[PDB]
Amino acid sequence: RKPKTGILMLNMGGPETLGDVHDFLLRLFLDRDLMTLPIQNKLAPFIAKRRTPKIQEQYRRIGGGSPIKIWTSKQGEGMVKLLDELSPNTAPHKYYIGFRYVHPLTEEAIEEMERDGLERAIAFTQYPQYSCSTTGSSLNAIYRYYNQVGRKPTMKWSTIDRWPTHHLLIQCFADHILKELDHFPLEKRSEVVILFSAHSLPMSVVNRGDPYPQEVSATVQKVMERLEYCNPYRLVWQSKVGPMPWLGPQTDESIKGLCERGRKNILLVPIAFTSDHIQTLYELDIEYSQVLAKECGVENIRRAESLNGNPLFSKALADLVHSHIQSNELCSKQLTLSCPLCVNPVCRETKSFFTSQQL
Amino acid sequence: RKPKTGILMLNMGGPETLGDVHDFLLRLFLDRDLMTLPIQNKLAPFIAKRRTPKIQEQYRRIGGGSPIKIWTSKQGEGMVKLLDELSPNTAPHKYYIGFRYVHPLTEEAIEEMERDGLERAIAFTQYPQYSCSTTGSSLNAIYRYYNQVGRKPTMKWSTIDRWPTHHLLIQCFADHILKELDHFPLEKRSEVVILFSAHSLPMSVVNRGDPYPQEVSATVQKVMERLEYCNPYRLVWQSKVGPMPWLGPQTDESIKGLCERGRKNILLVPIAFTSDHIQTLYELDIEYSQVLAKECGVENIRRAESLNGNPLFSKALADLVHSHIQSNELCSKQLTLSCPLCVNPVCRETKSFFTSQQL
Ligand code: HEM
Ligand code: HEM
Ligand SMILES: C[C@H](CCC(=O)O)[C@H]1CC[C@H]2[C@@H]3[C@H](O)C[C@@H]4C[C@H](O)CC[C@]4(C)[C@H]3C[C@H](O)[C@]12C
Ligand SMILES: C[C@H](CCC(=O)O)[C@H]1CC[C@H]2[C@@H]3[C@H](O)C[C@@H]4C[C@H](O)CC[C@]4(C)[C@H]3C[C@H](O)[C@]12C
Ligand SMILES: C[C@H](CCC(=O)O)[C@H]1CC[C@H]2[C@@H]3[C@H](O)C[C@@H]4C[C@H](O)CC[C@]4(C)[C@H]3C[C@H](O)[C@]12C
Ligand SMILES: C[C@H](CCC(=O)O)[C@H]1CC[C@H]2[C@@H]3[C@H](O)C[C@@H]4C[C@H](O)CC[C@]4(C)[C@H]3C[C@H](O)[C@]12C
Ligand SMILES: C[C@H](CCC(=O)O)[C@H]1CC[C@H]2[C@@H]3[C@H](O)C[C@@H]4C[C@H](O)CC[C@]4(C)[C@H]3C[C@H](O)[C@]12C
Ligand code: FES
Ligand code: FES
Ligand SMILES: [Cl-]
Repeated sequence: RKPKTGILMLNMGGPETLGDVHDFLLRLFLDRDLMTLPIQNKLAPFIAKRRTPKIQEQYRRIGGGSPIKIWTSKQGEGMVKLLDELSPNTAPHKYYIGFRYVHPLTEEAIEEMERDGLERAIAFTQYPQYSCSTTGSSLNAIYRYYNQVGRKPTMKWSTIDRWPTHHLLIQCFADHILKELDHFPLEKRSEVVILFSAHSLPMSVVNRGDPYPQEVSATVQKVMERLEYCNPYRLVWQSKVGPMPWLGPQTDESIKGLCERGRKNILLVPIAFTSDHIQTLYELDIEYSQVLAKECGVENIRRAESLNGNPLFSKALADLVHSHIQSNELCSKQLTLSCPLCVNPVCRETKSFFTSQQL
Repeated sequence: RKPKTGILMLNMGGPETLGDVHDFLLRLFLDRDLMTLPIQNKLAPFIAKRRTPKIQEQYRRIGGGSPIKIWTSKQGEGMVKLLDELSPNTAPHKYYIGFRYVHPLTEEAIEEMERDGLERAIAFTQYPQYSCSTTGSSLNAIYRYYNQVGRKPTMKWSTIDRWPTHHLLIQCFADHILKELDHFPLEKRSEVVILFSAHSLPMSVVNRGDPYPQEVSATVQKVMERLEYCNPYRLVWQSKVGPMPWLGPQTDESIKGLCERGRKNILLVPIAFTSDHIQTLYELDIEYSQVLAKECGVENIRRAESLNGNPLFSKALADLVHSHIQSNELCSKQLTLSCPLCVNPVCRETKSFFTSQQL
């Protein structure tokens, strides 16, 4: 018995039922690593209470919550079995789930990993493409936790901090696309537009030099290479409400514009968040989707299945943890470089934490 | 002997001497592909006159003009010699240059192509990454030339409309970066930040769905992957014009940003225009580069050589022309899809011109 290697699976998490929405949002609007608001401690609870009902309504439209915990566990369980065979010298592997905004929280998972007396811990982001708002907040949590608790790790840390072009991730995307194309009529299959859709960033975050848009773009091109460019594609970005500029084209405006220009068959691909999540206006709202079919004659909008829903995804995850171990790296080279216009002093602390680890 | 296969090398061109600046600009501000303004016929010749001295001054700072013609013709001469040997069956290949804004203008080269009575013509964009402002405007000039002159083509047209990840383009970038890294002190080499720098696009063009940022990003990933991620990198965007929002991070602000955060060694890479072109503020203005070395202590900012240049670039060009011929495609799949929010009626006209060619 006793676990020697721990794999901390990091992700923002998601409310498992609609009652969880308030506290998910509370911890989100309190995240300094995500966004800076004046008097943040006092605004958060309020914004969180004002938006709980719209976000419960959105989660109701998709089954009443997020499956991310159950899917992450099961991928975790499957990654372990494969690792136990793959890397016998790192021996009993154990996965922990570290969500940023919901239980099991990142800090909770860190405590438990210490109590378990692990030999090595691996901060394994579940976001293939790095943004400071996602992977960087989760890594910043791991450092803000030793700095809060006043103590030093009792295990050796490393991080798998991005994997935007990992060959089995790319093969899972291409498989899910092929499968979904098979649901359009055969005579039409040729004309289906592949719209890769990733969550957008505000332009001020893009302009400070966030690495995310470039890495999402790289995953897109690998996928299309693997598909031998069989259909035409675009990368668009699911933006939102507020009147701050975000990186576009926006998913909803692109769908409408595509339909206005004669493209009636559209395949949406969630290229940057591997679990089920809130869907778009044309997927959800029937008067919109009605206006659209009547004005432009939309024939089919389909969304490809989430990866974190697969099997061979486990094989992707284990294969990464295993190359990471073979390679003896502490973090990717990219993590050694802070954004050109970074204004968050913890970023640099989190970087030295990882690059300075024993081993 | 007597030419059967014409290769029209398309590019914006550049003023060969400061004398040429005015007319370069005039034709640029009159390009309705590219940009629309009110009273365009009347506004352009003005804007052209107003900006001419600024732009003469910029070209003075880089040797007194653009060497694109000589470099393009020399690359063309070398693509032709290898094409003749690679594909005997497409016979006497001949290269034409078709610049958008300076002689030999694209319509001029189409006329001469028509008189040479070629069998097949290949619109071969010299921009590896597609934007509707660059490659699209050039393809659009070809269609608007036949619609101008109210006649149908006398040869079979096809297009190489983008090549952002061509394996030899990628190998030239990588070789050029390695050679420039060799110019930094051995002790510092691993600290050098690679800043890929591509010309920016205005946000309203990004938000209508231009393919360019995603393709430039794909080229960047392929290069760093060939270099095995030896240094850290970012993709930033240069040479923004006017006060509208353009896609950032800005190259200038990123260089300043990086130095105020301790990165003293910076290798800039022209990732998206293969010829010498106007350089950035920190490379040109000394009172700025002075403030910067005094306040942040910059050690070395260097810029990799243009693909220009190299002879394995001619090999890249020949190989692409030769794969195109072997493949029998008329255009890429991506070209059959207009931007989601395209508002240019000619775009669709240009697509079906290419997709509809005999053979
Ligand atoms: C600084 C950049 C970002 C900001 C400011 C931001 C903002 C927000 C906010 C405010 C919410 C809570 C829901 C709401 O009030 O509407 C949210 C939820 C969410 N964000 Fe972001 N976000 C950012 C980046 C990202 C990125 C890069 C990703 C994906 C890789 C992402 C994925 C999500 C997901 C999955 C949710 C849960 C709700 C849903 O399923 O759509 N976000 N975000
Ligand atoms: C719609 C998007 C674009 C607009 C509106 C635009 C605007 C301009 C303008 C106005 C000029 C003349 C110089 C001046 O007056 O300052 C110029 C020059 C130039 N543009 Fe663009 N540009 C765009 C996109 C691009 C792209 C995608 C490239 C890609 C490689 C590019 C490459 C150049 C080059 C090489 C010059 C010559 C001056 C120099 O060397 O920088 N441009 N552009
Ligand atoms: C005003 C400022 C804009 C950027 C900034 O100030 O940092 C923003 C950032 C978050 C904003 C608050 C949040 O945007 C939520 C509120 C939305 C209201 O309709 C506008 C005010 C509102 C209470 C905002 C007040 C003010 O506009 C804040 C605090
Ligand atoms: C969308 C979100 C909350 C919902 C809303 O009020 O629209 C609002 C409130 C807080 C806002 C963010 C915060 O004010 C902090 C950031 C400030 C930057 O100048 C723009 C992006 C930035 C990240 C904001 C963008 C956007 O308007 C946010 C994220
Ligand atoms: C470390 C080793 C060095 C020799 C090589 O490049 O093959 C190579 C082989 C596989 C390479 C890795 C893979 O290409 C995938 C990863 C890509 C990430 O963005 C950086 C680290 C990343 C993990 C790579 C780093 C490193 O250069 C690796 C591990
Ligand atoms: C905003 C407006 C056009 C509307 C649009 O296309 O978005 C812009 C586009 C280019 C502008 C013109 C050009 O920038 C050249 C001139 C610059 C001067 O500072 C003002 C007048 C001037 C003659 C501009 C007037 C006006 O601002 C124009 C015509
Ligand atoms: C850079 C130049 C400024 C010239 C001057 O002020 O002397 C201006 C003149 C015409 C402008 C363009 C045109 O107005 C058309 C476009 C309108 C969009 O809202 C911004 C980008 C857009 C493509 C403009 C970018 C830029 O401001 C241009 C190119
Ligand atoms: S905001 Fe990107 S490194 Fe800090
Ligand atoms: S502007 Fe992109 S296709 Fe017309
Ligand atoms: Cl043809």
